[PDB]
Amino acid sequence: MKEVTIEIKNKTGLHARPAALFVQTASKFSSQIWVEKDNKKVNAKSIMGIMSLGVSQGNVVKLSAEGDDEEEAIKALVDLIESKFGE
Repeated sequence: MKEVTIEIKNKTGLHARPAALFVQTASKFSSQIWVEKDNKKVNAKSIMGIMSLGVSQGNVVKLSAEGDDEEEAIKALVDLIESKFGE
């Protein structure tokens, strides 16, 4: 298992384009991947789950992954978030 805590910086939080790209990026990896905010946890490859989570700008989330590529799956998401989704 690999886990990281990270702040969401972009205006939209995990909604619309960023959310789609987030799931897109997570879906590149074989690991099971999760996104947690305040005790609620969802599959990072699930757009309905991401939506349910209601992650807005400034929110700190925990990303976790378990699988053969868990470390680089998390890194890919960390990098996507820190770059504000390619901005």
